[PDB]
Amino acid sequence: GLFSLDRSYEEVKAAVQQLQTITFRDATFTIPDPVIDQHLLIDMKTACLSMSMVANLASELTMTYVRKLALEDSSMLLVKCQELLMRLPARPQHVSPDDEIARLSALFVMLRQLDDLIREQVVFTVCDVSPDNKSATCIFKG
Amino acid sequence: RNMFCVKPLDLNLDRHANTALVNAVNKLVYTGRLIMNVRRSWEELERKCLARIQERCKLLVKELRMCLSFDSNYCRNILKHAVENGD
Repeated sequence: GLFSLDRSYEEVKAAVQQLQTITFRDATFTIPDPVIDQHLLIDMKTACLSMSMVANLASELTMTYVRKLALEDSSMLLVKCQELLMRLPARPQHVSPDDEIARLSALFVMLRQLDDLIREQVVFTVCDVSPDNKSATCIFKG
Repeated sequence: RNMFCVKPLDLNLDRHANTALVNAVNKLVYTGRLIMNVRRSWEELERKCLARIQERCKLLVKELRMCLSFDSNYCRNILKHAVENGD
């Protein structure tokens, strides 16, 4: 839904083709009829709002952590991580733990708002399995 | 040395070393010490001037008192005014 905005129609088709297929737990599935409409539009709006608020709230310490870490650490996780970022001694310009606490407190609420739109409510929690995978015993919730 | 032409510009303090609080305190203490120094210098100079004027008046009155005459009496009566303020 987000990618469909302002992208060319043919590359939108290509992206939908590559995204619709999923490999999970050694099996392949494909989403039927991935139509873009009002129902996905409202979720896109809420996602955009939450991302705007997250970008606004985040402190300089949070933003600079990744950049500072790369100066002295080195790992596959980090190098694969920093490939996604735009390419650009010192002391922290401003230290204030109370402001940091309040800012993180609000940022958690915004992250929950962003998380909720992909989260699905848990209906069952399983602790047993038939060794043929046909049945299981679960606790119901919700 | 000369309190009338004071112009402070001297702070070469930098953002790298020392916290920002320390930097602010250093600038504040520079400004405050400048004010203190100028005020104390002026006060001391004024006090010295007052002492000189008062003792000159005393000596001149004592000198003039020995000759009783109208003009001398007029000068003495003028000099008898006490001086302890600019007014």
